[PDB]
Amino acid sequence: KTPMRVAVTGAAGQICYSLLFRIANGDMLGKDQPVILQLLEIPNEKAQKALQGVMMEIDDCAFPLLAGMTAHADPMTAFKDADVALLVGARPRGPGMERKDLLEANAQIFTVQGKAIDAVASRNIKVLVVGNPANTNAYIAMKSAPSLPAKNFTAMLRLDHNRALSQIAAKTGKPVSSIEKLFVWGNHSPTMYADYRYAQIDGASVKDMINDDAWNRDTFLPTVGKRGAAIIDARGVSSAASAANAAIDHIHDWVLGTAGKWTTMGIPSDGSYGIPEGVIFGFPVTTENGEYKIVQGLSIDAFSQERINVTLNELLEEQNGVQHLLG
Amino acid sequence: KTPMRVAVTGAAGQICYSLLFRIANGDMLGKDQPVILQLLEIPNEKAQKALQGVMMEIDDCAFPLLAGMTAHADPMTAFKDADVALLVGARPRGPGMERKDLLEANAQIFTVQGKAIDAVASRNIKVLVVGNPANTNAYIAMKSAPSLPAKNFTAMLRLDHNRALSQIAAKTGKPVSSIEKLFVWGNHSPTMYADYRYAQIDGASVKDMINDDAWNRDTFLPTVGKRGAAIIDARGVSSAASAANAAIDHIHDWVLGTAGKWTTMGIPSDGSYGIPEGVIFGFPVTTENGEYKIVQGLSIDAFSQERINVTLNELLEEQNGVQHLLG
Repeated sequence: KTPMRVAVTGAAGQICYSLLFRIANGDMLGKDQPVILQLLEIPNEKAQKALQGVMMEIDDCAFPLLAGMTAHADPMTAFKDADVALLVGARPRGPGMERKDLLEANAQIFTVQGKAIDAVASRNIKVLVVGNPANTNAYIAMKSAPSLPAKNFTAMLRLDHNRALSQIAAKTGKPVSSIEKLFVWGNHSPTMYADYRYAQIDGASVKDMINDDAWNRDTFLPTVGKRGAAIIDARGVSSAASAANAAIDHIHDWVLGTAGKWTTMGIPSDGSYGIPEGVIFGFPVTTENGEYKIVQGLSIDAFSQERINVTLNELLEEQNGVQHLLG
Repeated sequence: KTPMRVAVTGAAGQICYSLLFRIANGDMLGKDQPVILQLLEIPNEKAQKALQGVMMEIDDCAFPLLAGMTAHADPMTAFKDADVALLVGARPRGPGMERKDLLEANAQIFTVQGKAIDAVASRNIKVLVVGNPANTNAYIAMKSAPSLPAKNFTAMLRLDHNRALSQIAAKTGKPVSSIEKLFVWGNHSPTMYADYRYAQIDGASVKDMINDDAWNRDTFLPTVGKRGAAIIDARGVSSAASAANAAIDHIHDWVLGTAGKWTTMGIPSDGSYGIPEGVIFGFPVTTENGEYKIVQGLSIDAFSQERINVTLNELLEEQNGVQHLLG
């Protein structure tokens, strides 16, 4: 079938080094789906040279699905006719930088890329923001592309979801693939709320299987919440490969469908569960025919409401902080 | 079906960081083949801690095929009942080191691992050496495991093969997947000899398509031969992801079969083409039912013989240099 154009930012960086080869291998859109990679990196000579090196390696893998690949230094050319965009590049938190500095630096990046997508990308492009802060960066991009459907701007909560999935499998001693109805609410940050209240393994309640709410509060939540730091502590560097895997999972499920299984996606709120409309938030969803649908009717107990409030508050503080660049 | 135990060395290193996730994803042995990873790193605290971090990331990917995973600091436990072994870890060429120093350091590593495989691995384990010098390291391991079939010790020439494949596709403007009968002779080094004399695209001679022997000699050969250096020059670091891809290709084709297609494998010479028996050398082969078979009857012209002689000479110099550690 006809190749899909996939645009990827921060292409010479770490996450992309684990990401690009798997996309070219057919992991993201299917084994029968040819892809054209439109790679973007900052204009700097060193970065462009490094991108040239990554491209050489991809060619050296002899991937049959790779129908084309081009390098860019301008988002306007990189996003041209793109069917899917993975916004990985972002400004990391450097020395001396306060929260307001990080928010502004990223807002300047995402308003530009959002405008570029609005101008040249496919009219129904699917966008996934991976670069931190993911939810807020996705919101900025979305707000910056008024001619495009807001529902098409998503943020990656799939890494938090997969990490929660692995802690549950470990605790219950059950295969990670047998867990159903687990999902995460909120921000892709330590304030995320992995909700195991509806999760089931072979039809049995996970919550009842564990039968220990203290584990949930003092062990499960904090471990998943601080997992990225644990990896940096052990490896010395960030969790590139698992973040890349989660991005592939996100697009794969969005495009190919979950067949009834629930998953987590950071999406623009339509007001469900009392989340203000427009806020990019992690919600439990099912997907089909390239569209997602929020799972309705879940009960929100006192504990859940307080957790949801904390993560929503963090997202609102971030939004307030970039509002001025969205004039 | 029953899970296969895959042992991998230098597991906290770069090549492995691109390799492990793809093995766990089912890329190497099939999508219906569960795997158990037995990972080895040197005993040092920093290395073992980093290995713990990589393992955390793999868990965080929630791979359904991963039936188990253990970390080791001793080859004797790492190779236990291993069905396949990927010897990635090796001693890199550091400052002050002469060729004899590099050869000895690696010989000390591979005699130990070869003995360990001989003692505890599956009686029919398949071994692939990726760590440099690959051909010689494979030879040392093979010589160190007398109770195991010598034909089961192989070296990775698949990266040189894939790189040659990409240069031909680029030159002819034809899809990399349409090229048949291309292969590489010799050492996994710049003395390798990519042979395009039998290569065909849709039934047409590649050699005749290009119709320029000077390109072959002064452009094709040197480019493929120095490709790794070109990548280091561009990226600042080695070609980890494409080397990992070639390793997967090597095992995948060996185990699942090439269905008549020719590929390159560094194997112990049985004397074919006048290559001394026992020398691990790149030969064109076809594979089926987990076994390889050297393609016979190829013509070796004057140019080919001189190239074969150069690469064979390099391999013999290396062998002479480690012979004393094989007492």
